[PDB]
Amino acid sequence: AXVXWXWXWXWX
Amino acid sequence: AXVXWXWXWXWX
Amino acid sequence: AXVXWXWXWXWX
Amino acid sequence: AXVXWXWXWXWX
Repeated sequence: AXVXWXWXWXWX
Repeated sequence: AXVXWXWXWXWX
Repeated sequence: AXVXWXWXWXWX
Repeated sequence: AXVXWXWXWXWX
């Protein structure tokens, strides 16, 4: 469901 | 390739 | 974007 | 896991 586990890299 | 566009949410 | 390269198997 | 729900379209 995209490319990676979340969005970008890290939170914030 | 995962779940989201990167890893987590945002950089850092 | 899903689970597999298309929808089902082949072109039926 | 790919691009679509299976491999192709249907069951051909």
